[PDB]
Amino acid sequence: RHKILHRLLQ
Amino acid sequence: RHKILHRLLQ
Amino acid sequence: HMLSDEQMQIINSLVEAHHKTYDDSYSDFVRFRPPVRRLSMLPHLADLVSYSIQKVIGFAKMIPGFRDLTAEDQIALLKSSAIEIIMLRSNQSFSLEDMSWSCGGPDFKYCINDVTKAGHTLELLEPLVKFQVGLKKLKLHEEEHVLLMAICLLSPDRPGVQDHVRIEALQDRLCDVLQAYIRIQHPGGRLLYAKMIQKLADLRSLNEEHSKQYRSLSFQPEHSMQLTPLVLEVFGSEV
Amino acid sequence: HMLSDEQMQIINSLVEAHHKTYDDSYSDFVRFRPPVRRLSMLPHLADLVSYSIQKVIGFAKMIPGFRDLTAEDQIALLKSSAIEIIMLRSNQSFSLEDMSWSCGGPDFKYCINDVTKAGHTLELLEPLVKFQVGLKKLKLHEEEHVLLMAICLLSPDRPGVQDHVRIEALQDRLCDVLQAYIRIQHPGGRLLYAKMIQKLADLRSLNEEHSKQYRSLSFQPEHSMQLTPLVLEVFGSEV
Ligand SMILES: [C][C]([C][C][C][C+2]1234B567B89%10B%11%12%13B85%14B%1158B%12%11%15B%139%12B%1061B%12%112[C+]5%153B%14874)[C]1[C][C][C]2/C(=[C]/[C]=C3/[C][C]([O])[C][C]([O])C3=[C])[C][C][C][C@]12[C]
Ligand SMILES: [C][C]([C][C][C][C+2]1234B567B89%10B%11%12%13B85%14B%1158B%12%11%15B%139%12B%1061B%12%112[C+]5%153B%14874)[C]1[C][C][C]2/C(=[C]/[C]=C3/[C][C]([O])[C][C]([O])C3=[C])[C][C][C][C@]12[C]
Repeated sequence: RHKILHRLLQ
Repeated sequence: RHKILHRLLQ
Repeated sequence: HMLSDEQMQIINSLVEAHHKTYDDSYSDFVRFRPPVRRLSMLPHLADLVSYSIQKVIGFAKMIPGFRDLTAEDQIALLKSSAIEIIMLRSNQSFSLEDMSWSCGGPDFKYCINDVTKAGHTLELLEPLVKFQVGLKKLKLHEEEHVLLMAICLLSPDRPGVQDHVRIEALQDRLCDVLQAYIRIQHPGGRLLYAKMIQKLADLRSLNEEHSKQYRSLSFQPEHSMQLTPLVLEVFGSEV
Repeated sequence: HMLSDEQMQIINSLVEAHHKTYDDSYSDFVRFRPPVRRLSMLPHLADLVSYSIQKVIGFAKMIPGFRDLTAEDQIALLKSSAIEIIMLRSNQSFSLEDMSWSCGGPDFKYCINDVTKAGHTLELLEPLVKFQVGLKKLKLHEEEHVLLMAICLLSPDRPGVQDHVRIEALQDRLCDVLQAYIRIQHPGGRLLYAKMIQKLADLRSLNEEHSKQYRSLSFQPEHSMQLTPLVLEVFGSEV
């Protein structure tokens, strides 16, 4: 999923 | 899944 | 008239369960991410609530009959009542004098404004504080407070419960223990049982509002990343 | 001979990216769950590592070309190199004088024994400290240290990478910038480039060991519940 990663990568 | 709950409920 | 030995045993077990899971020194609070007075109180409040969920699990496991239920019913009961048990148990640190929750120093003194700093609105906060005031004014005996938490936890009318007959039978036994205790041990408590049942109803609206506000916060990965795994599991909808 | 304006631009951008993501005051450390000196250092070290992963993401996003890759390649690069970037960047707080990582007060002074208290063994810890000593003894210029982190992050030989040609082209440009910098700007650095390439190889064994030890800790829900969502996402195998 990578919800946090995707969001941090903007 | 409830990995933490199950474990805490022993 | 008096209570039976079975009713006395239930009260002693519940009071013992509470003493084992509620620490009057609040000494563990220093281990949480510190309070910061955007969404500055979120880390501390998440750790406080995560710690309190563990305590509620611990208390639930010592409620007579609770451990005999399936793992799934125990989860269903815990998932939908934990926030209500937290609200009930928090009343022990709530003070009418300052309208805040005092857990030792001013370090762990929580007011409405501090909870606003974890993302909550007055829609939850104002009825939460009114509930705390009303419950504190009931001046519940430790036996009653402990019976009320156990009654709340054993509500069969929760989503996901399977053995509804068993749970309702457990809760009824607890309500009888409560009604008999007030009658025998509480002077001026003629209207008390009914007032306590109303507080359980008030808790459903608080739960409803909290769920909405949690859903709103948890949807944003910048705030959800600040939560603990246990909070995500318990307040999360992945049942 | 000298470096081109493009090579100079790359170095300036990388040094700027590092200054933006590395805080020499270590003032954010007070916001972590406090250090406790079973598995007493786990909460603090999890928060320290979670905080450092955010910094590594921040640095990666400013590496020229990195943001142009697909989200999936960026994830694949970050997921397998983050622990290596953390090990590299930690060298800035590492001291040969005490063989520990000093981040301000003795509060944030980490020795091998402290890391043992988060569940790690000497199998990882002894080669980690030997790596830190060797890297500190290289006495890298800030330009070299920053180039080494970016070279490490842009390794196309990682599981899950799709655009291997693009990544290897980005890394090569960085290696040329590094080779040219040492040659032009570093006296006595004749054997340096090769020593730095060996440190990247050493990092693969450290990564290998760390992965094994993380897998072992994370399997137990009593320790996994102490981790942060970001740590679980980055070190987790749910890619
Ligand atoms: C709305 C709040 C719930 C937030 C859930 C949240 B906040 B945010 B995020 B953060 B994470 B997610 B969101 B919200 B949802 C989850 B946390 C309240 C509920 C009871 C309050 C309280 C209790 C005090 C005590 C002290 C002592 O009597 C022990 C007792 O057990 C106890 C908890 C004082 C502060 C605010 C509360 C925690
Ligand atoms: C084995 C360890 C990795 C643990 C991952 C873990 B531990 B446990 B659990 B806990 B959670 B899961 B497991 B293990 B795995 C994840 B944490 C080391 C790696 C670098 C070390 C270090 C760095 C210092 C700094 C200070 C400063 O220079 C900034 C720099 O970025 C930085 C991180 C000092 C302490 C021990 C470390 C974090």
